[PDB]
Amino acid sequence: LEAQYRERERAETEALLARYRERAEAEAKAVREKAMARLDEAVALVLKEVLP
Amino acid sequence: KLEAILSQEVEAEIQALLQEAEAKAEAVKREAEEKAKALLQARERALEAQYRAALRRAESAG
Repeated sequence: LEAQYRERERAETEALLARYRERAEAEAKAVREKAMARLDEAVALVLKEVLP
Repeated sequence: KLEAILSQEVEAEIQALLQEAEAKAEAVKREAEEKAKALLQARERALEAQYRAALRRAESAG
């Protein structure tokens, strides 16, 4: 009973991780693409603050 | 005459006894089935907890 309970959690706790890995890199990707299209705006904001 | 039959009046008292102890050899087995069973109800719940716990940890990690 132990044996098939330990093998129950293992065969889910690799699948769950594997799937979380797919989501981690898409949710990294989901902030990069927003940022590079709201880019000229950061640069411009910073500039007008380093000429003082 | 009772001679051989004389012995069947004992074999009937000493058959009453032997059935009273096969009414204890049943009771003993009842309690022992209800024991063996309960050791696996505890086995079931504790493992269930350790599987609830193992997936919850692995979600917070994920």
